[PDB]
Amino acid sequence: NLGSKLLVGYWHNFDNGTGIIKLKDVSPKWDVINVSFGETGGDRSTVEFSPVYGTDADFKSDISYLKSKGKKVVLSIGGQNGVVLLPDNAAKDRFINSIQSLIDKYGFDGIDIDLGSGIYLNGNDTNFKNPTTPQIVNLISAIRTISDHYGPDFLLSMAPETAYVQGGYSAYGSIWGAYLPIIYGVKDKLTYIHVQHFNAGSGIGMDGNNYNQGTADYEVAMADMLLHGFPVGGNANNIFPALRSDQVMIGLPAAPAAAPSGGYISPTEMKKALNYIIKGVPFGGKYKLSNQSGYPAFRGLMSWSINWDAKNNFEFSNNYRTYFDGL
Ligand SMILES: CC(=O)N[C@@H]1[C@@H](O)[C@H](O[C@@H]2O[C@H](CO)[C@@H](O[C@@H]3O[C@H](CO)[C@@H](O[C@@H]4O[C@H](CO)[C@@H](O)[C@H](O)[C@H]4NC(C)=O)[C@H](O)[C@H]3NC(C)=O)[C@H](O)[C@H]2NC(C)=O)[C@@H](CO)O[C@H]1O
Repeated sequence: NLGSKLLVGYWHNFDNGTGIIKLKDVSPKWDVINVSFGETGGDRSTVEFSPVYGTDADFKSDISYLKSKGKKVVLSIGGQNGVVLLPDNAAKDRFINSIQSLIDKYGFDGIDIDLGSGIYLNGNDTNFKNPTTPQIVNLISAIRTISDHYGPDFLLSMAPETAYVQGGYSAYGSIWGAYLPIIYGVKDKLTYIHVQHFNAGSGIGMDGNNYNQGTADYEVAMADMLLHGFPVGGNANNIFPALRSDQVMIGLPAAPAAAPSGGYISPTEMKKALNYIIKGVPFGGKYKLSNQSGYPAFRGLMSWSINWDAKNNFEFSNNYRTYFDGL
């Protein structure tokens, strides 16, 4: 079903100046389309979604079309202007029910967790294998419940910011490391994770060195932490285990403007990072990969976004599709 080298692209269910792309006009180079976004109202727990164009039937039909072409269409929950709060079981149930309703209604292939607020590790929540914070416990539970409610081809992805994942190397509390229990809690159902390697400033690798976003070294350092695992919160006895290589992707801006706070990397530089991550071929960078000979099963690239890509001469899709096809 799903290929071993993927391009996952976010699709704007809204017009932010880059315009609307009808689903059938989405470049075939994208293997997975993350429809953005499912959003909540007053109760911050019931997720709603209405297509930006066409009737509900029309939209479902376009999705069915994409699916017939081998593409996956995923519902992304978030993001910048999305918020899900599950303080208790009642909220969790509204969340589960609303999501399942949407999946059925439109025929989504799965869900993408793209929540960048309302997620914190409470005081005393110190063990990523056994979280205690309601938001986190309930999210894990809801995700597992939803996943179990659908067949083997259900797709589960997530796009946390680096502080929530790799940031766990520095601290475990508040937002720092906060997605680690989520990842660990659903690892057996996780298709892949694509951390947002952008609007991130700098990041500390497993070598204790600081790297700047938008550089080949940074891309390798951040991905390697998921490919290899790493000690959490300065505790050598608290190691976050490696994910399967096929569960690891990297999230990138399709264009400089797609990440106004920085993060964009030129395909030329990114290919150096990819060749190092995948084939173990160095490029003279400062960061030394955990595995000398690479992680060939590395899953691919995610991008914000399909709409930005189309506005930027299809630079992202053309460059990386050709790269991965060439493997
Ligand atoms: C806790 C936390 O959120 N961390 C800080 C961020 O808040 C802060 O700014 C936010 O950065 C994130 C990316 O890390 C960003 O969300 C992602 O980035 C793109 C833009 O680069 C977002 O695209 C926007 O989506 C909304 C709809 O949700 C559109 O209305 C808007 O037009 C889009 N903008 C553009 C340029 O296209 C995406 O939502 C999301 N990317 C993905 C893959 O989902 C937030 O937008 C940022 N929020 C703010 C405050 O602007 C970050 C940098 O300041 O620093 C973190 O520490």
